[PDB]
Amino acid sequence: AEKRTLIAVIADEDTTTGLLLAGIGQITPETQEKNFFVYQEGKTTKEEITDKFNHFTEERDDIAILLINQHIAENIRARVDSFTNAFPAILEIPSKDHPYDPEKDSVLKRVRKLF
Amino acid sequence: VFPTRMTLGLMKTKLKGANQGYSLLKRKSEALTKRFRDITKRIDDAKQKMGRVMQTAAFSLAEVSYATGENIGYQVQESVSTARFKVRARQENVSGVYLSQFESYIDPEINDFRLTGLGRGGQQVQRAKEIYSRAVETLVELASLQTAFIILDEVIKVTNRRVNAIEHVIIPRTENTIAYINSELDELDREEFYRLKKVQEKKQNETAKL
Amino acid sequence: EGMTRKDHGDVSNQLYAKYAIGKDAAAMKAVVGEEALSIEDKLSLEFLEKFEKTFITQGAYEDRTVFESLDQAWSLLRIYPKEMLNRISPKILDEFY
Amino acid sequence: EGMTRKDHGDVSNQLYAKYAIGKDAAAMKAVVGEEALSIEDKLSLEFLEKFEKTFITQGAYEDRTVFESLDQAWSLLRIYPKEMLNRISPKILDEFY
Amino acid sequence: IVAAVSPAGGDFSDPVTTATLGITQVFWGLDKKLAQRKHFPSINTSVSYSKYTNVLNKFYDSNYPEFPVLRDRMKEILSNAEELEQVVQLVGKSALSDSDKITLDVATLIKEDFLQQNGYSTYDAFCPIWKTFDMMRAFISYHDEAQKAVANGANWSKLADSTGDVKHAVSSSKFFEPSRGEKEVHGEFEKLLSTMQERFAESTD
Amino acid sequence: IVAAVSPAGGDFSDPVTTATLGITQVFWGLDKKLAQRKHFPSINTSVSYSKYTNVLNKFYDSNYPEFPVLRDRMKEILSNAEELEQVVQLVGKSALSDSDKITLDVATLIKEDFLQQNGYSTYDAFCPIWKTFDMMRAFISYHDEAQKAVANGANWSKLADSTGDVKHAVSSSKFFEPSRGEKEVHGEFEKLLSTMQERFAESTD
Repeated sequence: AEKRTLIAVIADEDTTTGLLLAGIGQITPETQEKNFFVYQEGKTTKEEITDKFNHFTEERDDIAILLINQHIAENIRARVDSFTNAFPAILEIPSKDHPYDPEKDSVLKRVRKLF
Repeated sequence: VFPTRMTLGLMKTKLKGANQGYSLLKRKSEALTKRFRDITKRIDDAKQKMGRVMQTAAFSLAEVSYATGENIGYQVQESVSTARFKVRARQENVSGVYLSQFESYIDPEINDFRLTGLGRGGQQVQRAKEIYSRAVETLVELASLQTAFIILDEVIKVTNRRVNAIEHVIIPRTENTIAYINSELDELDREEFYRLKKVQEKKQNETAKL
Repeated sequence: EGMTRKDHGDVSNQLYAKYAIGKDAAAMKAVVGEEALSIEDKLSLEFLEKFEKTFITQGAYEDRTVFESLDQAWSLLRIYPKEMLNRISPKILDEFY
Repeated sequence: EGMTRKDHGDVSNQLYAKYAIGKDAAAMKAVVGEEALSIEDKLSLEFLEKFEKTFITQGAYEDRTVFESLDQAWSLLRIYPKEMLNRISPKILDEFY
Repeated sequence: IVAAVSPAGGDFSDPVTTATLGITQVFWGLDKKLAQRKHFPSINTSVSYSKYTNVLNKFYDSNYPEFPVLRDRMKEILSNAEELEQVVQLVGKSALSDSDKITLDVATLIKEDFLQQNGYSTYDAFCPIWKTFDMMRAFISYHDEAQKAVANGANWSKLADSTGDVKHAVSSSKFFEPSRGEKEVHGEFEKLLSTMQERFAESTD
Repeated sequence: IVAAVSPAGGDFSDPVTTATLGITQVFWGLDKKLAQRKHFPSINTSVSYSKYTNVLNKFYDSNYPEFPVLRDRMKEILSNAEELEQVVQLVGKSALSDSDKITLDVATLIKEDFLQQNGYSTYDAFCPIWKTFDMMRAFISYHDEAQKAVANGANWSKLADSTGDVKHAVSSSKFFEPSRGEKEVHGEFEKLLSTMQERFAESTD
């Protein structure tokens, strides 16, 4: 059933600038807040990513697919590991300026156990 | 206290139904395990390809933004107030369960915004969004399978638990109750015929004597 | 010998295995669905209905022999490929395919 | 006539079929869980507990007329829609539900 | 000779019911669980049998018989509805095919219009052989039209919504009695085929 | 007259147990699985009943006792403990909530404290209805405080660890002699209401 068409993006200013340039999300006027989180290396707090991820994952039921980087999700892996619901779905991708690793996937760890 | 008569006929249909449901749950658990394995490989392959494809577009957008000479992400983030590429929720029955699917829809409401007006410098900002707009579709279509893979991985534990519990708890109560009910009904049925035959033999032996 | 062929047991073994696989695929097809069934389960499910309505089905005054039942089993087993039958020899399988 | 309505057995047949559907939905939902139960099975399961704890619960010296028992059975029977019941006529069911 | 039987020996498989069922030639099912849902008499298609159907099919088929073709598909639809109902509650439903759902929906309407009866009325307890054969032929033609339309590509809700008033008129045509025309056949059954053909053609596309 | 019955071959369908249980008005239960835990005879509501329990609870509950409310709620929780254990064994503990786990722990604590008659230090002494009324009121207050505390936000391990010495002190209450400060109310059971209120107040915030 169609109950969401919003796409969330959790990445740096370059990936969020390119994804916002091509178009994956926007700012909805019904909530009065943006649908993306701009992250900075050594500039933003670690609690803001967990608050934006918890507010986008638990305080909103209109997001279809929410992307999150493994580097920004590494500091919030405790709060991101507690979420297992597919509404909205969480897809772990490699962050820019870092190497890809399959061990940083939260869905791959629970999906690997009891396959 | 328990019912002795008419219990094996009632327990036989539950034993046959559990015997068919155990094989059906085993086959559905095997197909869900194979689909969970194929989705487990395709999620890693699409995650790696979406990771490299996102890293190439992020490197090209960072090279275009660094080659421009200004913060295009600040005006691009404030100038964005609507999305162009969206998704539609739909239920897809695959392997006997409801999976989450995403269908990409292109609407002509969110076009390129007038935020590049530096003359020749707007061409790299236009080409970067022109490359990222085609680059985002492979990341969305590759990332759409995670909702179905999480649902299959969530259903595989319940199918694996029900396939073991339904096969474990089904047979022994109806088998022991049916065997005890038939074992008591056999001697309980034979005892009246033995007492009637002994009464008829005692009546014939008493009638034969004087 | 002289009234029945030697491939009656080999064709009856593959026909019984295809009938059991069609009987399992018929009940598993409803639980699995039309878009989640196996490739051999569809041909075995069609071979169960075709073999059930072609080999089991017969009139009250319709006489049959071992050659007619062996030709009907080879005609009903002709829908399956050569790589799905291993309970018969290659000469009798390729000769009466 | 004059001491009971004509629609007494019609609500009793739908109440007995709803009680048997609630017992079969509870027995089928007891083994596997909340997967084999339908929308009518949950309404029959809640109607079996509400009817078993509402109509069966009474005093030892209390008395009631047939109109109060038919009104309580008609009020307790309003837990399922009219599109999933077939043990009563539509004329008597449309007038009193 | 119509004689009722009931087991009293302490089991359903006693020698009295086995000898009475073995010596008999006609089978008429009756279940206490199926009778509680307002479907008395609930006959069983697996335990029902008739030996005089071949001899009666010559004279009855000689006059106007179509009972055999809709009767075999009705018994196969009842057995498929019982197998799907037992496999659905046994295994647990998380999805349903349109072919089994159409056979279960046709078996529910055939069990409601055919199994549902009473012994105190004439409107819903009296039906002629030509009207019952036309209703069973209309239900078998609707089941074959739904199965043929489902194979060409269509949904179950689009097939039921494509049928619409045809199943409501065929299901609602069991409460009337013969009071029109100059014979047992009525004009309401012949007009349902033309609307059923257009509803089957519109339900497919 | 209190006479116990036993089977002739291991089954309870004999005429001695059926005639003695049918002719009698009060029944005493017995669990084979509960007897392995040293809780024989253990039965709350599933294998025993009493017709004179209403007049006995009304006559003895007039001045001194309040046994009817805690006996009704304890009989309802003991009746729901079998369905909670069967649903937890069949489906699992993921579908169950914290109220079924708190009622399952209260049924195991009340069944172990009431059904258990063999001690570990000495034989059990006499206990009146006033002594068991404090344990049933402490178990009903602990189950009501545990069930009401989980509604406002509270962990099950924090409340089960917040109980602590109440379960160990409630188990050793039957080994001590009666009349340790009062005949109807005891001083040991009074601290469990204040400790359950302090643990319920600390578990909420």
